[PDB]
Amino acid sequence: ADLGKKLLEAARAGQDDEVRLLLEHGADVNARDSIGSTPLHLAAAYGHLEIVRLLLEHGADVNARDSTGTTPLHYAARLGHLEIVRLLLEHGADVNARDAMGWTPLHLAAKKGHLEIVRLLLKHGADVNANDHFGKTAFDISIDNGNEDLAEILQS
Ligand SMILES: [Mg+2]
Ligand SMILES: [Mg+2]
Ligand SMILES: [Mg+2]
Ligand SMILES: [Mg+2]
Repeated sequence: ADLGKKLLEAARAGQDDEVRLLLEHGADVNARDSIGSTPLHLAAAYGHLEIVRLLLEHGADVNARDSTGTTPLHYAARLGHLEIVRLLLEHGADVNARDAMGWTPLHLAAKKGHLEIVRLLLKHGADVNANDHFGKTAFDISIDNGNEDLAEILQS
């Protein structure tokens, strides 16, 4: 296989030394799979913090979008990986990126009940008044979902 297909595979699987190698030997850091996912997307999704650091150090596009408009920060926020959320934000991730449904990382964290993530996104400039395409804010999702603590952080 092409260096980029391997990198995607390695990233998803958490193979740190294999990702480290591929990058040192010129694999496309932003290689795309069938749905537009990059290595970064996959590492952020599957919780591979070390691979996220490696990728970012080798110039990964921190704000890459897949076919659904989903960024690595959306995945890290949705799936609860607070230390990856922190790292991505420190590397210039777009805190208010909207996916195809209009959801920001904040909306995704609110949907999934991730409080410490909500608190960290709000700390780095998340737009608490952002409406998704359904016309709802992160708060409204909290109410519908039924999350008292999160409903509460969102309205301080
Ligand atoms: Mg991002
Ligand atoms: Mg983003
Ligand atoms: Mg946000
Ligand atoms: Mg927001």
